[PDB]
Amino acid sequence: ARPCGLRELEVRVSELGLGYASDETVLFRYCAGACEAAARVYDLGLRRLRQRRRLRRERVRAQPCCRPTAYEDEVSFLDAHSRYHTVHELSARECACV
Amino acid sequence: ARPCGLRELEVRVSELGLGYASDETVLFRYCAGACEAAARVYDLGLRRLRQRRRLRRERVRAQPCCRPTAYEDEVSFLDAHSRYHTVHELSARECACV
Amino acid sequence: PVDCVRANELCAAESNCSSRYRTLRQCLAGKECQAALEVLQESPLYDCRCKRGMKKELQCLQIYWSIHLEGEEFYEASPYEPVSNHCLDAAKACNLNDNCKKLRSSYISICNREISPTERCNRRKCHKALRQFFDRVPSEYTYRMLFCSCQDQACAERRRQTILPSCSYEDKEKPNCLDLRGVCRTDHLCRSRLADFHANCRASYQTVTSCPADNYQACLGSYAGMIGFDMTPNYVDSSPTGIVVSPWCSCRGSGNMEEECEKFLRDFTENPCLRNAIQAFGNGT
Amino acid sequence: PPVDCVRANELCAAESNCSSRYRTLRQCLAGNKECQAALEVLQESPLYDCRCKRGMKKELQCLQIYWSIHLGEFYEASPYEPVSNHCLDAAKACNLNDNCKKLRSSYISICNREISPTERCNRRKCHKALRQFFDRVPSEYTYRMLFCSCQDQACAERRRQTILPSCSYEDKEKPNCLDLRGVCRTDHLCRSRLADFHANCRASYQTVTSCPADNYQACLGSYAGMIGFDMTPNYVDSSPTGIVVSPWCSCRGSGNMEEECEKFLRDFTENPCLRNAIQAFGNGT
Repeated sequence: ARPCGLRELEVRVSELGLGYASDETVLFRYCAGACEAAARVYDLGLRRLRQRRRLRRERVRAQPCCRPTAYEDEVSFLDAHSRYHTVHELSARECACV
Repeated sequence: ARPCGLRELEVRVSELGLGYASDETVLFRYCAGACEAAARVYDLGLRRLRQRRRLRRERVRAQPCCRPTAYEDEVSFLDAHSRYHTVHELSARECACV
Repeated sequence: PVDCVRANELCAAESNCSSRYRTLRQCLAGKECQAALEVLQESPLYDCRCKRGMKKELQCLQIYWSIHLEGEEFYEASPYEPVSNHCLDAAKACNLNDNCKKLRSSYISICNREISPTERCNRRKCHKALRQFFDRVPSEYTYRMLFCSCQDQACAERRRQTILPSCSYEDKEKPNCLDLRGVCRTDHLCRSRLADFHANCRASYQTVTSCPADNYQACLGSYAGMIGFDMTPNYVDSSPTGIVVSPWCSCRGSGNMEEECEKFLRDFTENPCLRNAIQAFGNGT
Repeated sequence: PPVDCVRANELCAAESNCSSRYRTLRQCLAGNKECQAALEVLQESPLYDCRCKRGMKKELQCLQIYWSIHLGEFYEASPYEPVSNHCLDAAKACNLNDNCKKLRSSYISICNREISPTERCNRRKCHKALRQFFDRVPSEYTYRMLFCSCQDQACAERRRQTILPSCSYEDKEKPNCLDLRGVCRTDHLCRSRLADFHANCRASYQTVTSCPADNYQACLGSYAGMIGFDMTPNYVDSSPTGIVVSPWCSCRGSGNMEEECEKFLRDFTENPCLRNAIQAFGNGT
């Protein structure tokens, strides 16, 4: 199983569901994969306290997450009505397990 | 609903399941709560591509996570057999939504 | 050979030259001046030339034009050293290349940003970003966007939009071409880019392509090198094949220059060299 | 306000006569006509009667100055003198306070770290971190841990372990008490802390508490002030109410000075002032 990192996909901007009627393509980058490092004592503690119903019944993440640490600045394209658009932070640029 | 941030709980170190036979208490700090910022364009795109099965069947996180950005240096305690222990990074020091 | 920035360093170090050049600089603008000009026009400074995308290009050109002063030629010598649809395809290649994508988006976002209801964009900033694109992205990307061939109006409209003409090309007033030339020749860069276009794209009756030395690449580079200045040229409309490019100007209000103005404009609008070069690029052979 | 020894030394060092007189007296005391004259000049200087303070900047330097000019034996004057499991509760209060938790964990982790099979810990580093805990954490936390009262062995063993004695207190050799005293008096800090303990925990047959001026706090502070030096005292065992504290030494090998050795040791082991102060702290007096 591939570990947490950057993945790439060529997409048509109109496939993204963001309201842009354009046949342009963008290189969409994202973060995916497994966080494989040894479990933290923090998380092992937290898992036990959660099982024991000690955490005030709230949303708690007791596992690392593969998420972007930085995003693409901008990407632009022209739509079918001859209008230009620029989207900021559409793609991930770097990934980490946190 | 309280937003993502630092929570505090007094715990007996023996409750934690970490192998410490001690009646000492620590202040356990952890990250919990909802990530309330506006949905990212990255995440909306990623949710659409996933539904459309454009991804390569892999673990993808399409939503921010409330996780620690830093951890406690160390905490120590004496156990029931008169042995001292020091634990590193048991508690969260700071939180963020990533 | 030695460029004008280096030629000026060698002059600034030597006793007689630096003295003559300090004299000329104080005269401009500003017998003792005529003597300073003559010495410098007989020094190797007079043979110095510049290069596109060089470091300190503007300084180089300021030096060149300070000694290359009989006056007001129709064609000035170039200071530069000699050397589904296809438009959608070109945009894809560019968006899949990190450097092209960045520099493309950068001009689009600057050129598309309204300042106020009376200011469509920051034209100065837009032009600057367009130059960066044409100077720092390889021609394999940029020319394929600018000179792509089209069979329908959607393709031609996309091609017309490459430079975001609403900001960079069009204006409330359409000046007379000779007035526009006048303004262009007061700027060191524009003046030089226009002279470079004249040297490489001026039609010849002697060659099979009608281009000088049958050199399509040199003409295309010089054409594209005028984008981002006062004389920025573009496709005047979205006709697929009937390609016509021009700066933003007309020959109305010429008076006794109607002959000269029209001749100037025909180097863009009715030039078999430029026509053939743009068409040969799009054909891929 | 009289001046401390560090400042008094600055003032003296800045004037060549005082400085020379000081150097002479120092030399005399590290062992006539000149010595007496040197003493007389310094009696009019602020070096005479200079004193130090616990937790001052440059404490060690101050003490070096004080002892360099001190005229001198069993009790030396102090340089600091102006002219329910309660131990578990105490550890919890400490761990729930950020500053106490940090400085506690810091000495625990340093003192508990084995260097090799023949070296239980870095004793010097351990002692230093113990000094930091007692100097930088309020006594409301530290004394509650050191002087807590106990009714069972598990509580008393927790108390005995406060300083992590396996590193900080115990040693392969148990010296004679007068030899240990000798070693302690060659170190400026230890010597001074010992003298401060002698001043504030010396038993009196006149007061209700057996402490000087019935001042329990000053005795407890001076006792705690010896933790981290050659004469570090601790609970000798895990008896609940039969409290005995002592440095790591015995009166074996005393010879002619058995009487003096035993007298020395009794200021720790059989001192009604220290006994009463420790017991009053734990009881809530």
